[PDB]
Amino acid sequence: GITKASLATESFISAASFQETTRVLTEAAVAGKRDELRGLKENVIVGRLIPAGTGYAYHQDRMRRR
Amino acid sequence: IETPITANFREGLNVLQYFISTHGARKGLADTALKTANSGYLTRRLVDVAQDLVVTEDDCGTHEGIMMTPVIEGGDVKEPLRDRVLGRVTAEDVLKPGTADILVPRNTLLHEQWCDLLEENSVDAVKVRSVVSCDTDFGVCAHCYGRDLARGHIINKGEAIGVIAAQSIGEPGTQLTMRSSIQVKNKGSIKLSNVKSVVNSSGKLVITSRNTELKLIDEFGRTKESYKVPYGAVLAKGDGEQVAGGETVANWDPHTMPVITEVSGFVRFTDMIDGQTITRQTDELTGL
Amino acid sequence: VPLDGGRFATSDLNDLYRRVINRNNRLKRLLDLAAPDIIVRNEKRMLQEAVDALLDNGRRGRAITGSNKRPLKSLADMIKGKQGRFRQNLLGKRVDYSGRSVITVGPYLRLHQCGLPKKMALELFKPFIYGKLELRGLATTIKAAKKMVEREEAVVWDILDEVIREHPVLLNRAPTLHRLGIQAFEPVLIEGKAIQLHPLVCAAYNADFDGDQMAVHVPLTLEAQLEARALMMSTNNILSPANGEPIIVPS
Amino acid sequence: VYSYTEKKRIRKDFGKRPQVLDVPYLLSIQLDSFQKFIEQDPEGQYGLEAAFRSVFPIQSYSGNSELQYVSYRLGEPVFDVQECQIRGVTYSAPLRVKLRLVIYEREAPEGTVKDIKEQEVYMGEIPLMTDNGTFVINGTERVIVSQLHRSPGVFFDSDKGKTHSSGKVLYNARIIPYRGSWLDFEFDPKDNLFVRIDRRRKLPATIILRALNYTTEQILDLFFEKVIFEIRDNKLQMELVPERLRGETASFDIEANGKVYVEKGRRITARHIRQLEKDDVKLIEVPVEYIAGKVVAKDYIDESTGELICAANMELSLDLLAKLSQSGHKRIETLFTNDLDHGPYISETLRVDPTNDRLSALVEIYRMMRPGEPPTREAAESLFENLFFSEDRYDLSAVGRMKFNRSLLREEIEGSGILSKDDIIDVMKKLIDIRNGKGEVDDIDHLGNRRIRSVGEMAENQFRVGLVRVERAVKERLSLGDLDTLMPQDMINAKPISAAVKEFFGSSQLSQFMDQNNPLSEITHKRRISALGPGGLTRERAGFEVRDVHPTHYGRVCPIETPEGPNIGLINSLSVYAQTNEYGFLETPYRKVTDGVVTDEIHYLSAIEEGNYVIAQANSNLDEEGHFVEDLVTCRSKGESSLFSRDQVDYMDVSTQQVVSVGASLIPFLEHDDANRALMGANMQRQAVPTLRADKPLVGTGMERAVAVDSGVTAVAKRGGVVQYVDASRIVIKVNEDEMYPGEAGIDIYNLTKYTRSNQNTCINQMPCVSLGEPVERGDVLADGPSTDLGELALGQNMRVAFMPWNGYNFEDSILVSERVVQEDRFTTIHIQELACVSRDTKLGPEEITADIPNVGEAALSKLDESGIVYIGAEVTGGDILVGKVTPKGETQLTPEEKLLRAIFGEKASDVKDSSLRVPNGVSGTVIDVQVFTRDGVEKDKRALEIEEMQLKQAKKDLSEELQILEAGLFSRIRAVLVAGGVEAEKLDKLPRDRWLELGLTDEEKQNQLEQLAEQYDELKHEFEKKLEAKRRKITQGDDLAPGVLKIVKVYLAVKRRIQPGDKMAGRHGNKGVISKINPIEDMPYDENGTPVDIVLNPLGVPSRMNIGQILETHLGMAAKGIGDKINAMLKQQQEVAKLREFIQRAYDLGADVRQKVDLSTFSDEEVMRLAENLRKGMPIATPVFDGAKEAEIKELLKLGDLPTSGQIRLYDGRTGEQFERPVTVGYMYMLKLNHLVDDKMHARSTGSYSLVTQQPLGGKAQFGGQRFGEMEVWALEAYGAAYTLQEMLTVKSDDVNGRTKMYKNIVDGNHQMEPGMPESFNVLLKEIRSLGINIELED
RNA sequence: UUUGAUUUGGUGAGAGG
DNA sequence: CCCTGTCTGGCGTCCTCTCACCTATGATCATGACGGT
DNA sequence: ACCGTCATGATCATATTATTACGCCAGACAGGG
Ligand SMILES: [Zn+2]
Repeated sequence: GITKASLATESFISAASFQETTRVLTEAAVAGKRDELRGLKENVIVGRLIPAGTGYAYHQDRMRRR
Repeated sequence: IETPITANFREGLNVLQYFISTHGARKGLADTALKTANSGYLTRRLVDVAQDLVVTEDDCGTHEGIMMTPVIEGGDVKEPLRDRVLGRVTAEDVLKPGTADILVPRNTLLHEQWCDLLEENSVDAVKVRSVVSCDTDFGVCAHCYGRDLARGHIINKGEAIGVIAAQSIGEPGTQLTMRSSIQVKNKGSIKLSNVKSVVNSSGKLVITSRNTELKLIDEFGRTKESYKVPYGAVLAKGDGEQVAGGETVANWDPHTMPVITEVSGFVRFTDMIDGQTITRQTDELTGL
Repeated sequence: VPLDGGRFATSDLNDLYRRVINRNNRLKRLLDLAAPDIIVRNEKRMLQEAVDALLDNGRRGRAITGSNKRPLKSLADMIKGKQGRFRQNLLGKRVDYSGRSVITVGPYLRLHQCGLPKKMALELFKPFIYGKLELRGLATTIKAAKKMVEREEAVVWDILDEVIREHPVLLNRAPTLHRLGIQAFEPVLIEGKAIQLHPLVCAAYNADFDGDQMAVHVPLTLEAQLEARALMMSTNNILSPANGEPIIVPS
Repeated sequence: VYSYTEKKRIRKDFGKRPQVLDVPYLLSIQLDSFQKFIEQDPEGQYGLEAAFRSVFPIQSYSGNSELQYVSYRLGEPVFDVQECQIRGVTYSAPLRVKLRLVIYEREAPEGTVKDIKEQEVYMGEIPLMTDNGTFVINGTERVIVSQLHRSPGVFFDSDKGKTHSSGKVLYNARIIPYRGSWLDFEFDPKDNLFVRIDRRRKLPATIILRALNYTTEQILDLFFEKVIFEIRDNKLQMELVPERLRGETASFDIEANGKVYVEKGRRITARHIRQLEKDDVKLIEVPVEYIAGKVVAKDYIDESTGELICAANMELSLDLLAKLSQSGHKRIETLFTNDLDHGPYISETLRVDPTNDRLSALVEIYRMMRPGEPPTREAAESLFENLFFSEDRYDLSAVGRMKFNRSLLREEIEGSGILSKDDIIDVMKKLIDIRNGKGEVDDIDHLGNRRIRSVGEMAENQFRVGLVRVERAVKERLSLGDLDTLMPQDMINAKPISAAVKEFFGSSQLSQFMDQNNPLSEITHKRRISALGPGGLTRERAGFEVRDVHPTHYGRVCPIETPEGPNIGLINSLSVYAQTNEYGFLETPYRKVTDGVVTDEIHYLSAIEEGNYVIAQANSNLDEEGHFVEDLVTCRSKGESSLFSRDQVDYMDVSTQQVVSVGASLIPFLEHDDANRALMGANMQRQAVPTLRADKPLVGTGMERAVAVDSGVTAVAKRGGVVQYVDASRIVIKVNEDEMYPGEAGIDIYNLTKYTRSNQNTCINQMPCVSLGEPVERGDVLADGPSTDLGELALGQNMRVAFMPWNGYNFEDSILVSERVVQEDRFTTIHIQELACVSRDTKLGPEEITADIPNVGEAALSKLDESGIVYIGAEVTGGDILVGKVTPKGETQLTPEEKLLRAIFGEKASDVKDSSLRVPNGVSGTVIDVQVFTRDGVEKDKRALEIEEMQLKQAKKDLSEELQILEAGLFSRIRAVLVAGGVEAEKLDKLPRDRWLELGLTDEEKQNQLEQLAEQYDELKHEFEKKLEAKRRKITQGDDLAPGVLKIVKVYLAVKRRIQPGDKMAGRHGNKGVISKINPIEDMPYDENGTPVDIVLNPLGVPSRMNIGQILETHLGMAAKGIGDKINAMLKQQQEVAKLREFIQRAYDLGADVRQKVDLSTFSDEEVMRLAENLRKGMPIATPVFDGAKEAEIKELLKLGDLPTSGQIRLYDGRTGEQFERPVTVGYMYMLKLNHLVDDKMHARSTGSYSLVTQQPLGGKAQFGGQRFGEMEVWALEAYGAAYTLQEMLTVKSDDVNGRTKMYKNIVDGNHQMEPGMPESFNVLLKEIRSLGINIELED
């Protein structure tokens, strides 16, 4: 279901901007999880270009130049 | 309430009629002012499950996609195929309903001109590409989404479709509310699906399958009606037959589950002993 | 920070940290003095409950409180909830170069332009007017320009009509549900104090005129002016994205 | 006959039903409750005496001392209301209490105390109520709002359906005490019976029945009947009453008297019961399988062994029968446990019980209350006697005992406040009866179960909580000191009492700030039935049913006036005629319809007495005697409307206005509006603003005079008489002699309230409306208030409206207004803003208010005087200086020589920086009033001494004029007495006037009266001396103020806001609208007479938003103005009074059987000219709510004027000058300006201040802030492809500080470019997550 | 070895859309 | 040992505007006013 | 009029108790056929 599916994501900021932050931050902390940003709300949190709209060319460029 | 409000607003409502009116209107204001919270929380859950999904390819390179048919509840055909397969790219190439013709090719967007050439040929159902069958890792390819919907063309490489989709489902959350036998209507041809049947002694084709779908196909090829016929019903008609508009074609008794047979012969009571297994209840008002 | 007066309105985290440090100093002194077992068990237990109350208050039995019976807000309550950092300061932010007023009709408009008052226009476009005034050579330092628009002389309105001209603004009705609730217009200056909004566009915003209010936002940089003209302009949103039906239907 | 202000302008009145009970005093809830609270009340209850007699006598911890209670008394307040609102004090009265201390001796607490002491003691300050019904807490006039909560008593609810997911309903029985521990009996799906106390852990219910000292034999004696088995020679025979066998299938062939009655396999019919009870069958025969599961009642013991044969409440087997049969028992008592009739709920409950006696039950109850501690029999007895059975901790009120006896079908409604054994046993009996299928459950929203608290009861409860804290303190101190040496003011202290009552009146959830911008808004905020607050529900949790109008709100709580939004139906408003019962419920009047005739006696029914009887509807036709003219009449029996016969009715409603409230009974034609639009119309009629010259409603309901006079904005005459001196400041009434006291000679002075600030920044003015020499009657208006006119209620103004689409400028709901409206200055409202400036006390020294100010020149300081404060009258702009104040210097550059002060200049050389505190802008105004308050000790400057001399001079002149005016009335009394009995016609005015007593006159009533007037005169002399000394003391003294403030300067700006495109106007039916274009005069659609229409609405709002009442109001307003134009035509031609009398009489008859029936033949040729002087701007018409003016009466009144019958005039155009096709509707609508203006909402920000903890802009308008680019707007920009717009929308424009300074340099240099960086609030997120044990980083 | 204008926090109640 | 009531936690709409209200105390050196010589 | 005594205001660490009245809806837990 949609709230169990958005809280079970491979990106803990996406699952922490949404409902309960305690459960998700302890699960991510004891798992040692890492957030390869790669979505819209991680980049709205961290303050950069959205990887969808005009910023999709910027993220193509950055993903190409690694 | 069994006593209505016989006075309109040009005539005056008296006191009791206005008080019953206030019952009916206070319920509506409470429903909107509490409905809006669930509508907003639904939009939030939807844009946070979507949140990631970006059109990131141009073709996933597949041949799978869902089978768009017109939807029919049992009344007249509710939503036509041109509403469901408008601007969605076909999965395999649609055969023209005559015989084995390449009417449309296998990766064409179906805009209004293609949909009119679909409605002229009375095309049954289209196997079309759906987003849930997209093979793209981490995103949706540009063909399996479909038309842009506010642009005439296909979706561009990049445009966030998860967020516009989540907003478009959750945005009408305010307008939504919060709190015998089969009689045919039109005149056409009969077809049966999921059917295993047998002819009774009288002639009415009874069915030995519970899950039988009774379709009414017209003289053109498209499916215009559909119904669900239970296990053991008295069908007035048969397979592939032509009927008249309004003629009863089905009959059953839902309060009496039929234990009808396939063959004939004599009846024996196997493991039926009166006193422990079955009981003797002679009827009061009839005697049988 | 102190409020208006002579006392300091102290935060809740200072109460939490000050209690943990008071208890920790007491526990160090008791382990200096070699108190018996039950004293240092109560002392370490009060420190455990103090730390557990600092981190996530109220997850243990009934939450501590300073004034008056309301519990005080801990670190996890600075993160979680509707008013944490995610939902209140990182996903949604308060925004400069922005304005807000009551809307009204103005049916003379073309549907790519909206009316915008002169007082709001001179307040939202203060740096562009400063840059324009410094380019002409009328003034010298920045102060002079701020005195000029603080006085509102006769020459800054031509400067304002020369910073408006091809510069879109984002009008936004306050319950934005779908993407047609943020649309970019070109301003036409209004003698008045009310945003004049083209009527057809109202059916997109769900905006009647019974007391509604809208916010204006200014695209500062050049890529944002081009995104307002090429993606978010009101001429570009004539079909609703939920379907194929036109959203600029005459109401 | 009519009162003299009702001969000024007599309102035309339609309406058919002759009234029998007039509208009561609309503020009776507040005033009657608080009069019930504070008054010397004998016989114990109610009031403060209930608290002082329930918490006292405080007896000590066995020290034989006791602090008992005598009486109480409130002294006068030190400050009256006006000085209290000006200065800022509470409006309180000191509560003196006479307490007594007695101290008993040793070995005899029934012996003599050695010493007593009775004395006066100070405790608390309770705030009094003003005559308007409001409190003054800190200079701001506040209202405590009535609460609607659950009635104390038993309550049998049914948890229907939802539990256990199998449809088996539960039943709980919540006993709701007024003060103490709750008690919930309930069931469970195993059909066991479970008690709980205060929502704690759950126990089986009969554990409390053992706690009341019941043995198990007695419990089964109570909760079941008995079945008798007699062992008489054959198969253990049975006593049988066949009523238990109603529908049971027997296991054998029941025969008796040698006759087969019942067959095996069949059930016992009712006629077989009749056979067995007709033949009087007693003993029948049972098999050995019949008592295989019968449950024994009591214990049987064997006499030989002394053991127990079978325990109580146990089923019987073969061996138990074999044991008790051979022990000598012939009688066997069992229980009847049926499927439908009587379940064994008590029996299964006792089988779950582990306890066995009283002690174990008390131990288990003591253990479920306080978990995990050693119980003791004394502690368990003390706890269970202090839960329910003590006068201290448990108290049903009289309301609670009434509901608890009524809902258990008792007789006496009087009982003790504590429970007993019979009470709990009757609760369990009624719960088992409801489970058995007979009797019904009780709904919650039924208004027989919703009590109304008010100001008096809630203040009593908060005062009682203060007293139980102080009895904790007195019990501490009384037995821990030396006696006798102390007095009962050293023990009891006034801090918790005053803290409790000051916290309740100061900040509660029900002591709220009065919405005061309108007389209507006052008088409908004081009448409010809020469901929220302490003890009630909350907005964001509940619910569905409580937000819905129950069928018993009819005539108690208004159905249509409630705030839409998050709390609909919780902020209910009380109706017009609805009183409050003796206990606290709601009651409403009715008319006792005896068998044929509607008797005109009123008779108050409650909410549960209404249900049993049958009530006729309000507007039922009756022919002059009371006989109902139909033979089917619409009535309502038990919450359900129907059609009943002519003479089975028992009550009729009083008047047809009683379902609605006073907010929504000033709406004309209410019966034509759909209920949503009537709701929005009543709410916006509350939200109006007072204009400059309020006019009148042409189409009212006649309810305006009750709302105006019964509020407190007009100056109602106390004693009637003759006016002597009218002025804009004061009004002097000379009291008539047939209304007048013998002593205290008496001519009254009304000091009006001129231009002062309301709470909503409106302008609460009072204008005198009487002439000079004019008679006034008792109970009559003298001075109109805000939004009043001649004693009526004029909220907005009435204007010429036309319904036509006009070129798009009224598209959705907008309004288009001619310039003729703004030229007449007729919506030009007057607002007043209060600006405060304090002189605080900081380091480097105190502040300076003087005008020797740095960094300023002549152009600022020309508008200040020689001491900083702006003049009274100086019309300022936005951003001038009102009060000059200098101290801001901070620490720009640290003083080189530490604290070098005495060197260069005197004190210092302006520190390091200087900037005279200059103010903002956005508002104009005219400074009308300046207050200066000085903390005592501080040097008064020259302007504070100017204000002190000014107020000394004003108060000196005012008290001297009090003495002169009352002395003039006294000398007029002396002249009136000396007309007879030794009259001197020439000798009276030869001597000075102060000696009018020693003239020739014997010992009569007249020399006695002159001696009494000499007593009054010398009293006035010495009283004037002492009061002028006290008033000089009040002006000369300082005032207690904030910690560390020198002086407070308050300045009142008086803005005059006119009208502009963007304001909100609205009618009285829900037709809102932003006024969109202020057209010129010429463009307006005019008609074939010449007059332009003022406002052009939009017709399309009528068929969807179904408010059809505004079009009938428009047509009747045009009829009213047609009559007014014909009066203006017959008066402008200077016609004699005969033709005016003719036409006014024809315009006042005009209808069906109506109530008005006036005649002008008793107005005598001078009042008719003045009545026509008041009717020439239109004729006011009353239209009551549900008994209004029908269509044919509007047509007949439009025929009296020469207007067209259909109401529609053909209208020309202003632009083209050519006719509009299909003639349009014009008329007059009474439209209101609302105070949602547009130069209070408009705001703009380029770059202002920034917040401190997260570097984002501030929020609001007063703080110069930016609009919240919220979360859904971020989603809407993700939904496009706008990526750079969102990046600068949440990095550059908002948060990143180096990013935004780079941005500001780049914008003022022409380079549109952003250097992005990071949000600083994300670094705040890193510090808050990192301040836990969590290690968040940024990789690479 | 001498250039600078800078900052108004939680709680609860009520209204508009 | 697989169903099962029962208990515990965790959600519950966005944007805006106005107003008021904000912990008690228990102990002592040193300043400050009052009375005798 | 000077000297001594009662009174009264600054600075300063000490560390937490006598109400109940939401409605689902998952998720984990002791109980028992
Ligand atoms: Zn795909």
